[PDB]
Amino acid sequence: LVEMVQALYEAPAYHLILEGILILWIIRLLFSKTYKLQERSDLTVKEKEELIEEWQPEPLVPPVPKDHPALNYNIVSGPPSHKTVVNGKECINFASFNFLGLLDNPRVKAAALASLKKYGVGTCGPRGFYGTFDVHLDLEDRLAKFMKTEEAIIYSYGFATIASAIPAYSKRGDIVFVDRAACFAIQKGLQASRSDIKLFKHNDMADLERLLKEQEIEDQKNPRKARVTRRFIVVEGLYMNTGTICPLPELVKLKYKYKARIFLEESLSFGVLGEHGRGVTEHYGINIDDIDLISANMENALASIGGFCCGRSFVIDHQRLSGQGYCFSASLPPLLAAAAIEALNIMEENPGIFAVLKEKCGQIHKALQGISGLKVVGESLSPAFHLQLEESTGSREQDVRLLQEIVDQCMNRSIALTQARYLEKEEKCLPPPSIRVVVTVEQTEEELERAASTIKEVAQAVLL
Amino acid sequence: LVEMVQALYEAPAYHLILEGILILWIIRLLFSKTYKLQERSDLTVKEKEELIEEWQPEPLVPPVPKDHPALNYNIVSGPPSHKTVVNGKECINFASFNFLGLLDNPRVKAAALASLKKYGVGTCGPRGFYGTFDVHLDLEDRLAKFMKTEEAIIYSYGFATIASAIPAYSKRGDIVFVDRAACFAIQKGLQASRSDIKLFKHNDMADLERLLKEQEIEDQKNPRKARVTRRFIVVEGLYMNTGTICPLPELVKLKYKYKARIFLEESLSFGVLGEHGRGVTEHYGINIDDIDLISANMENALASIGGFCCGRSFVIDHQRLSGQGYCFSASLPPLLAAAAIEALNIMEENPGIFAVLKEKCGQIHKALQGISGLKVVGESLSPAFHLQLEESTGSREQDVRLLQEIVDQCMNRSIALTQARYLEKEEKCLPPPSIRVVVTVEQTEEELERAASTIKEVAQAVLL
Amino acid sequence: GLYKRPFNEAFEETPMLVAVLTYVGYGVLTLFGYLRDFLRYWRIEKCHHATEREEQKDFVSLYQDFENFYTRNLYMRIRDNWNRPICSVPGARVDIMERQSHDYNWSFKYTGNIIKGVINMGSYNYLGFARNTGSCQEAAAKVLEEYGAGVCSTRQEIGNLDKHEELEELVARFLGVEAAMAYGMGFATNSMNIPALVGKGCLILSDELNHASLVLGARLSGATIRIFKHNNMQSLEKLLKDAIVYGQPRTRRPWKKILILVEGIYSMEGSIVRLPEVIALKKKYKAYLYLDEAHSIGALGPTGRGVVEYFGLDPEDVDVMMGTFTKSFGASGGYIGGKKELIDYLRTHSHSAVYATSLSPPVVEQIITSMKCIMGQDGTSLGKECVQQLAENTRYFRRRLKEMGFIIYGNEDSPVVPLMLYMPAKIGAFGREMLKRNIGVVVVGFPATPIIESRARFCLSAAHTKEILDTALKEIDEVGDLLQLKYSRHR
Amino acid sequence: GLYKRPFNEAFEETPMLVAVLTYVGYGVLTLFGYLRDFLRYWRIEKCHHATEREEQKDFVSLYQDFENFYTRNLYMRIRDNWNRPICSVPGARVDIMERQSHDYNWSFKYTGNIIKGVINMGSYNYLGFARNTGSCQEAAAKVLEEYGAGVCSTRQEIGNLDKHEELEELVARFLGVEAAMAYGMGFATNSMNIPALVGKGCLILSDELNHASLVLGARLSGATIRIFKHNNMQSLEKLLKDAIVYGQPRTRRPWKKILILVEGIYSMEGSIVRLPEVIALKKKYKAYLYLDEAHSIGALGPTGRGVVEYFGLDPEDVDVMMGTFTKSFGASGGYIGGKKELIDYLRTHSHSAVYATSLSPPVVEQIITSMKCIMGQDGTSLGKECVQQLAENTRYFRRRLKEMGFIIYGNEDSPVVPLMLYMPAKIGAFGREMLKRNIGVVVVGFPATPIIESRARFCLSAAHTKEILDTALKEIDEVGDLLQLKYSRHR
Repeated sequence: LVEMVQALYEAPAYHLILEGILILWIIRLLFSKTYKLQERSDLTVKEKEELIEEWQPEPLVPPVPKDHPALNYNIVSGPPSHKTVVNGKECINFASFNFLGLLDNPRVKAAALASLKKYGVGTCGPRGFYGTFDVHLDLEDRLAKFMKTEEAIIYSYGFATIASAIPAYSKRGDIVFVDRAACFAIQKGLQASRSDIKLFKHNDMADLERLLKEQEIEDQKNPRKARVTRRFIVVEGLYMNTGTICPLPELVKLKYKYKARIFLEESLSFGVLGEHGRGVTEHYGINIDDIDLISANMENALASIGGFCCGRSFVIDHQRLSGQGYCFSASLPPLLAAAAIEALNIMEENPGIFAVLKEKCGQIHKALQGISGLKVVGESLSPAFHLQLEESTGSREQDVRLLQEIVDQCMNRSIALTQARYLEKEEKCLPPPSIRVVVTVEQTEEELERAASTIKEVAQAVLL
Repeated sequence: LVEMVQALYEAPAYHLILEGILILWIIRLLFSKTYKLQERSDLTVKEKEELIEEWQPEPLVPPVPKDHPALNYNIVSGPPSHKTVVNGKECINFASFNFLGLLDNPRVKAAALASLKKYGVGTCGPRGFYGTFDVHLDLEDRLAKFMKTEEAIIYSYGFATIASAIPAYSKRGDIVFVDRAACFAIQKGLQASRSDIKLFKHNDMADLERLLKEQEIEDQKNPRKARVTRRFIVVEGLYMNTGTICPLPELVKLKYKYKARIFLEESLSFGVLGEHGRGVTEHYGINIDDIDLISANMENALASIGGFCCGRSFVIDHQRLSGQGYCFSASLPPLLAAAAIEALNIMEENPGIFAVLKEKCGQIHKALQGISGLKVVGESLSPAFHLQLEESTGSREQDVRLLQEIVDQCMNRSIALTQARYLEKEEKCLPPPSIRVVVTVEQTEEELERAASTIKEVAQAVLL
Repeated sequence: GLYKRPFNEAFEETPMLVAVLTYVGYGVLTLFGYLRDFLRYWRIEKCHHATEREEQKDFVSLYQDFENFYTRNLYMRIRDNWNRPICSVPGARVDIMERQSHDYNWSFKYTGNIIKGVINMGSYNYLGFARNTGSCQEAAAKVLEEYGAGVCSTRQEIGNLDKHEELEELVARFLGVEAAMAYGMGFATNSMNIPALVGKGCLILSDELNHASLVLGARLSGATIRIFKHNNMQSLEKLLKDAIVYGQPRTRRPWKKILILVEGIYSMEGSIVRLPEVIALKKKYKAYLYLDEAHSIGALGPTGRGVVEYFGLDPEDVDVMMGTFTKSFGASGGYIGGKKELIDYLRTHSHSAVYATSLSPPVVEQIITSMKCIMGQDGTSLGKECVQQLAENTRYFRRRLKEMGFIIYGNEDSPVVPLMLYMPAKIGAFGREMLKRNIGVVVVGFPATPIIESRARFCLSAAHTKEILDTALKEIDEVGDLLQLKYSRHR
Repeated sequence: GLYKRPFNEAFEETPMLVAVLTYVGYGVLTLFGYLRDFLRYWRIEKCHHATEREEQKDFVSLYQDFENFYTRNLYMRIRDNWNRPICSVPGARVDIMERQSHDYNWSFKYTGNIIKGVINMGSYNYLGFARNTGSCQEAAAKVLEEYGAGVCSTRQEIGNLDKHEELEELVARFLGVEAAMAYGMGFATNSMNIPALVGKGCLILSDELNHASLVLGARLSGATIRIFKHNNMQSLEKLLKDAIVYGQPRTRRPWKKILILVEGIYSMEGSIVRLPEVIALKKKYKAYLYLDEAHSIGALGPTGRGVVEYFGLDPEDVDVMMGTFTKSFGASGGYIGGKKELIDYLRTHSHSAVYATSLSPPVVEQIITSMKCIMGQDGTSLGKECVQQLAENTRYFRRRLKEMGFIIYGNEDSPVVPLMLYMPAKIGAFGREMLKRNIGVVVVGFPATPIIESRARFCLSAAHTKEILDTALKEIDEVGDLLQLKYSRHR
């Protein structure tokens, strides 16, 4: 003990160093349980050749059954608009997402031709260098002013917008609470970012509350990690797969109570909802600042290619350097930018088109009630809703075949409908097959009740 | 240099120890080129289950074509002897390896019955304990005295004799020079011992000399290893696969010149060759001491089950403790030992039977000359020789079919022949298919020329 | 594989002194950036960046501050070089809206005056189709008047038009393959058609210098990705052999598929891919080939059919041929060409077709008109003239630049010419000095490239004449004398 | 698998003091052996071994001298115990030719007098068929008079007789399997029929205590051999799982076959194999089973049909059933039973059939007569009497020996009873003292067994009566008192 310590202290230095080295050797030996066998073997050249020969690759593409419903593409013999011509038959368009009828306005075409005379068709470069035109900055300023927000950023492709916006902010090790009935663009954006994804029930705040409280428990488990994880809630203003609106005020309250930012998608909502057509926020009266990021695409309402994101500069400015679809691709052609600017001018000039669209949506949604085999899933304010089989059959393929028979019999009677298309093996929550009905400010009253009557008669004829 | 050495010497001890430790660390780091990736992965339980399920074992036995020449076993309706009955047809035996006709002597049967009355049938134990009878020691003494040698050891199974004798002396790292046309027992003995095997041409001393001189060069390459490697030459007195004798005196000279011991096999030679029937050694007059080990089996000449090895005590005594077939198996029944002893007594009593056997072998070998499709490979002193196809066909199966047709047509005319059988996929140097002719001291003159005439006529009938 | 004509590429190595000096510069920048950050943190110096709103102060911070270190300290100092607005057609001469900043590039304010006549060497013109007047513009205007600005639905439902079908058949005839499909974005083409071809249990062999779209498409699929060295056929052999022999990483199973992603011309380096060798190994080891002819579809080849025509091989050897209309044809979009079964499967099981909006009608009309002009269907000789003029221009420019003593990367045939600056300050210096002499170039710095290799890329065109090239070459020589940019020991 | 009746085995562990003492003894022996060798080397002490002839002095030495260390120093001291000649039928009482040595067991000289009436517990009689008078002897004499001593050729050529065919069909009926084949040596059966079944690319799972014949047969084939622990089903599961999952060692490929070599009763230990479990795993993992019923074919079972009858399972579950006639039936030979295709393949592609001489006619006649006697074909009750008497004898002997305080190994049903001596000198002491009391036993030492476990094996028989067992038990108790061999703490 003490005497041993004194004796060790009285002993020389190099001897004690050697004894310490031996002690370290012993402590290394005790924990060295790796029972290495000390053997090395390698393959021969002929064995490598035979292994090469035996391997057989699968074909690049699997054979197709050739009976795919999507194998036959509808061929439009002209512009897709009111009174279109599809498959050689005269029809009335009930499938194109053109809510405001801005596709065929002479003013929009005049603006597009004016910008075509000046710049041409192609930008020929990314926005990062010699691909930024004055029209791009003008359009971004117009989008910022229209939505009463500081900054906006434009992408040249609608799908890439949210799919590049989401990975820019959400990184590995974060938590995202996304709705179950989220569009495919949001799903691929959430796949690109390697964050942890938690899905809650469609338009249910109870499941969101439960998930948030479980996250709170996990935060209390380890505060240090909980201090470096960011929480996001990704929702859509008007869901495409269902046609139902989102409960914004409760989401805002949950955000401020549980410290999780909000990403909002307004693709259908952007140009149809609100007194001036600004989205679900104007419909509910929620302040614009309560939502961090609002994504949209100019393809549906504005009738032009591309998309955009809107928000405060603190949030938007990061996408100019982290958005892959923005950094590594050519910019939007000036033609489509000018078309979007003119569409914005027309939308600002007259705000009654949103009111007449709401009128027509309500009328057609009320009229389509009372079909034996068809149920109208959706809401009375969305321009696009669905028609689903009430008593579904045993398989999905028979259901899509029945719906396609209904669609064909409708087209033969000058009603142009379409059926919702999904990737069966890729969609997270595959929706049931459903016919899609889209309402415009161009469809007259008589056409509305005629389409309702035609769909009713065809449904009764087919499903009985 | 010198000043640096003096400065290092003037420095303290523990500091220099630390610097040396650092030098060892550096020298370890420099040669530590093992670029370990620091990763560990393991398989899941379900993956293990699916791997178990996908594996499918091959059947224990492959399906048989059912047309095998060896599928049909000849059925002898009685003892195999002169004037036998095979397949229901009366015949004269030209296939059984009974050279001296000692199988059916009343004296041998009387001795066997006398020892059966006393001991019974089974020994019921190994020689290592309570399995050694007085008859075993008596037989070993008789075999030692007959061959003019110090010691002999008896095995209870003829095949196991050499197959256990060879591995006892030859170990891993030795050199064995074995003839190419060596019987299967020698081949399996050389496979059991993991020594290096070098094969030379049949009855060619030139190839043996060349291999020995190459071994001499390899010895000069590394004397230390050459001082601890033992060299053996394994030969047969009368080769079974060919029927030709071995050149003993030249082998003895090569042994004494190149320092390589000799193992000799006398299975056919033992009871037929020499004035008193002692093997190829008595035929050539070579001294018995020049050969280290002489192996034989009592199955051919003595007409009894078992085998033996003969030599000096210095060599024989090792087999009692290293011979696996001796240590780990039951001993020979006293019945067969007494039969062998009586056969030895009869062989010692009358030495003219070897002379009459030589007479008959010479006569039949001369008579069988002059067949268009059959060539007589062998020598004029061996009791067993072969008949092969002169102009062989394209395949082995057609050749064996032709030879079997000849054999069947001979059996239908009261001549009992057989065809040599080999393991096609196991034999190192597969001999050509051949009919086998065996000569006894019991076959009269007239039977000899009758068999010759019958084989001649059948060969001309079949092969033309 | 063998070459019908010589294949000569030059990648001269950096001088040692230049390496030491650029490391000195980067170290100085790092130290001053740390001091800058300390001053900004302790509120001694005012911060010009925006801040989170007071209601979300207790929220977890949105960004990690260390990730933007180079943005504030290195990128912002020379930020004025990149996002330069223009107000005219991106021809051989472009008009740039000149801008000034007084807060050291944190905020830019636009002066009224506009630069005019700037020689354009940053735009991706290769055949000079970016013109505001011509036949293509007339056809585009006609289709715009007829059809409109854009389609409002996807291909599968109602958004398929006759224009798309005729464009696809024209592209299939142009390439030489059986069938082709068209998309509205070159980035989306890869990002949406690589996940469909390969999935979990497959292998992807990506080059060292692949584009971001190809990498993103590979990541979106569950396949395992292995990166081989840039144009190193020995490395490709080694990875192919190891992948075939050793199988999957954890449980040894055969790979379902092996896909090799390569490009025709790499924009930054300017090196043309060694196509004969890679096709040889593809056939030998039974792999699949994905070829990105974004830069070579119009620039390379005697007639402008890509690297498969430049080398002279067979288009049927390449399994998938991606391509982009933005560079050469002067309109946005993309395409994939291949056999009929491939195109049918992509028509049925591709993300872009199902969920994304189709191309615009004026854009497909402009592509159709330009592609018809290239193949001589209009009957004029304009198609061959631009293709030969581009080769003359690139050979002349590369030869004269190399004889001046600069260091140039890539093959002699590639229209893209990367000059090497090698130092962080010379990037901004070269950009500003070249702008002062009415030349527009593109400068690429550290985080994109390796540390020692910073460059400036010249993208040549058939619109450039001999006079314009002579003026640009004289200005480049003068600037290289000013900044001592001639690092070549050979000349 | 489940047991229809309890399966109780006892392997009591060695006391620590006994282990220390046996290590002391072995160390003393090793040191004295080294001194012995030094004295013999320096020619101080005369060497009694033979020497190489003077003509071969310059030849390389035949044997390595260190290999025979234990033979000269440890084995030769007690060499008189093992090779004991006998001069009568190995019944319950045997006559031993007594021998003496004056050179300390290097050379033995035979005295004229002969011991008589020695109780035999070393011979492998299990049913008492080793009799010089009876019906089997009469039948053997008749066939010897008719046929002769032995056949002079192999089965394939002319050596096949009717006696062999009827013996094979009788064996097939006896076991219950479809077909069977017979050979002239039990060792040769394994050594020549294991190489035929498996080859290169197959796996063999051998027990820890397999016989030398099984090991030699496994080695002669090119299959890979893995050894699992003795009657450790968990180890067998682990090796089977690893072999199936990980495949071949160098290149991961599926095993062509998996063969499991096991025996019914292990002679040295006396432990019966856990057949239900091993058959369960065999079926579960799709393996093949080779069962060596050399010791259990006559000793075990209510009727004497082997372990498959002792447990009560189905013979069709065992793929290959080897067996030996030497132990129970009283005649040399061996056999393999199985399905018809197996027997046909062995008839065509087995080394013994092609190259080796067939059985002797008197031997097959004796086997036929004894096998007919067991199954009751003679009509008497002699068959059941011996089988029940053997069980009574083994139970009585094991119970009385265990109640005396000895340490006994193996299951209670196995007729072989290993007593443990544990010390090198007690081996020879026990052997000599038991011989002095007219009892013949077998002692096994170090190089065969583990170092601490040296034993003496009693092989019981149905020929032994109650009086003989009582005499032997009294002598064993007296000797155990003399040598202090009772090491058991339990009793």
